[PDB]
Amino acid sequence: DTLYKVITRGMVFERMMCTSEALNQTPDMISATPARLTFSQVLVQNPKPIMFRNAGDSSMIDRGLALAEDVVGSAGDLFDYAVNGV
Amino acid sequence: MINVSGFGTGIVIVSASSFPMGFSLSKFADDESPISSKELEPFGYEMLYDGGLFAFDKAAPLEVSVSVIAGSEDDINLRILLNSKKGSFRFLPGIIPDMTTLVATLPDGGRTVLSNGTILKGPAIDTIQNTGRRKGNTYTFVFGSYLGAQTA
Repeated sequence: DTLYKVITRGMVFERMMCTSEALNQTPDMISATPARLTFSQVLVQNPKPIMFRNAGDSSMIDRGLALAEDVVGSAGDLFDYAVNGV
Repeated sequence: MINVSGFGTGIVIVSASSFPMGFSLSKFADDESPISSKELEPFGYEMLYDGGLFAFDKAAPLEVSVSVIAGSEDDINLRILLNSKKGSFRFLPGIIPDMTTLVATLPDGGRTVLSNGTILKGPAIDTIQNTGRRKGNTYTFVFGSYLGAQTA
């Protein structure tokens, strides 16, 4: 889920995820453990997003053609709970 | 007192086919070591990933260098052994062509028997040094199994 940013000596990269890991256990080293990792970049169009600070001030997502899914208790009782308060 | 002298040493060399009856070595060289050998490493060891130790058994050959005075009968006999072409004649199953046995006596009386081996290097023509002499000829054997009986 998380995207990571990597800062080497002078070079800064963004949108990376780890893709590998290779531990090693050898008589050459007992105290420590030599490891070799690997990262790959997530490629996306429009690398610089555009953001609005107002939630109402935003565009319109589109959700299409779902089902009413029914499975509901009753008609009168739910309304008599919703307006009478209980 | 301990006596570690080498004067009075003899070597009798017998070969399976070329020299069925054998010959003897008496004229050893004086500039170079008469008889010499390399170390025997019949063991090894390996390290385990936690730092432990493990020892096993290896296969170890044995090498001998024998030096003689040039122009002796010993030198010509060893040259004859050297020129014996291993390809010729016929051998027993699992026996190696020309299974050579070398038995050497210490001056005290102790004796050593080495078998299952052959000769593998040596000089072809004599060498004349700076001083005007002839360099001592040196030949090398290799053996597979040995023995030892150091009582007398």
